[PDB]
Amino acid sequence: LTVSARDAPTKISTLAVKVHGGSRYATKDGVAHLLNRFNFQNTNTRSALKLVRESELLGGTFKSTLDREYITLKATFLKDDLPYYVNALADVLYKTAFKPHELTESVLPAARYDYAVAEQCPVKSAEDQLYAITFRKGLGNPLLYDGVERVSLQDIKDFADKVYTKENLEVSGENVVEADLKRFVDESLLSTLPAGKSLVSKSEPKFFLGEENRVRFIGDSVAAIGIPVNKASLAQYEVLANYLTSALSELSGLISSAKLDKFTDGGLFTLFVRDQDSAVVSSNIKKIVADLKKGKDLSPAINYTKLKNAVQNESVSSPIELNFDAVKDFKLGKFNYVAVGDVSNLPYLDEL
Amino acid sequence: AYTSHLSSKTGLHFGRLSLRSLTAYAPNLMLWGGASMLGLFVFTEGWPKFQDTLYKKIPLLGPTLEDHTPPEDKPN
Repeated sequence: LTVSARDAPTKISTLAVKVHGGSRYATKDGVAHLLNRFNFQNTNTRSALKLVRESELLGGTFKSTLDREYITLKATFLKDDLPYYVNALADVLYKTAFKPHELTESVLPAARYDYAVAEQCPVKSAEDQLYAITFRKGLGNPLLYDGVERVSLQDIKDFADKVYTKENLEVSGENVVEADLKRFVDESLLSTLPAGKSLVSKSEPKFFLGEENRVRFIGDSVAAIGIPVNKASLAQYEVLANYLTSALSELSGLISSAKLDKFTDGGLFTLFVRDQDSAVVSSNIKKIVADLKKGKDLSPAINYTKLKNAVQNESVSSPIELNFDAVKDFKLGKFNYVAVGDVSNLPYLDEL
Repeated sequence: AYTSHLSSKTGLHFGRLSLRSLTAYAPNLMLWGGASMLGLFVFTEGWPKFQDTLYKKIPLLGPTLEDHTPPEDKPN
């Protein structure tokens, strides 16, 4: 429980609670997605209907998002309704009801919809397959529930009171004064949570290099390469991402997307080329890796990546202050590969 | 300031309707009552009891309904 807020002379505030409860820490896979779709539901005091209706009358919006590390519980409101939304987030963190009748009626159709939507895009399948072949059972659990390993309600309850502990979470927000937020987080039921162990471990999560996965998929074809990066070499790969998907290169017309996912311990630099034809995916990814295996100079992209990382670390509550000035060049070594779609007309890892 | 609750209370209802329904409906419903009474006013003009009682007490449309037949020219 670290309360970290800041002030501004505006009208609309947000209060967020971040727990370390993504699919990095899921016991069975898809449990964190069920908890994330499970979050803003029936409390033991009031309903999921009474909370939504009286908060709409009070003028705010609840949300709960899920990525690989955190579960984010966000609440956006008008500025003079801070203690009600603090008490609402504390209510929903402490005493959710966990009923099977709402597990089957409301949680599982939303999970099935979110899984079908994330399946029908051919680039998210390549991204989580790239995670699953880079990190085996650390960060490489799948993000969404899909009915492979059957998740009960008791597993969700066990994971929920494993992860919803006081040392694990921290509370941030925009446009709230720190004194009233620290006074409302106490005199509450967010302070009376079980003071369990914090779940993050800080040594690097044991990656695997030189591995390939080939996924068969009808539709449009992608080819993705992925480099697990350390904590020291995070700046060079961030400069590489903002250099590759930018107009400084001649490789921006080939690469459809390229991004570095950052964490506490290390990160993963991923690169997707997507097309509807597949000989263009083969020739494009062959040109991309055959030009990246020679040495690229990355110092022209430094000011541009300082801009892009300022504007992307604008509204996040986890700012990593990278230096970006020990960066001079890049030469690709070994890299994981995943090819999704028309898989017989796509090159293998020996061909690249 | 800081509002810690919601200071609001239920209305007067019977499930299907409420008082806010009838309050906003009642001028058009009294107009519908007037239109219904006008409709059967025009539908029962040939009824002789309502004809001689009400439909000649109208000021200027009155003498058009009666027609002045002398009493020594009707069969009954």
